[PDB]
Amino acid sequence: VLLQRISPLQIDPTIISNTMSTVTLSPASSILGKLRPSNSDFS
Amino acid sequence: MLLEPLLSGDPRMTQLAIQYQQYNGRTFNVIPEMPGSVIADCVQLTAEV
Amino acid sequence: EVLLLPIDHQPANVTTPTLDFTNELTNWRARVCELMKNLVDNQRYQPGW
Repeated sequence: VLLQRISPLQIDPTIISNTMSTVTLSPASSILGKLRPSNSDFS
Repeated sequence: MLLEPLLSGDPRMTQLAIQYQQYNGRTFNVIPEMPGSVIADCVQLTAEV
Repeated sequence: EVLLLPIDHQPANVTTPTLDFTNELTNWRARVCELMKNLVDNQRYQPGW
């Protein structure tokens, strides 16, 4: 938590969705469903 | 969509080109030249003034 | 006086290129993506697709 409250880096997982812009199964959507960028928990 | 497909990565060292490749490694590239601009010309002129 | 790290470190400046391939982490990501392209290039290792 001390390393969180100092660091300039913020972890912002919508960069993945912005590079994808996606929408059977497609491999572009399968990695989104596998990475789950809605989850904000990077402990 | 005015250069929205250019800002998904690094906007510093941008370049535009295309290529395709056959089976045997043979690649055919097309690098179009950048033609002149008048907006950038007038911005650099105003910057000079 | 020293602190062991599992990652090589460099002096801290801000305008590093985003596509720098001299640091071991971005080089690692690039090589893993290249090997998965080689693994997926021909259709073998994935039939039934």
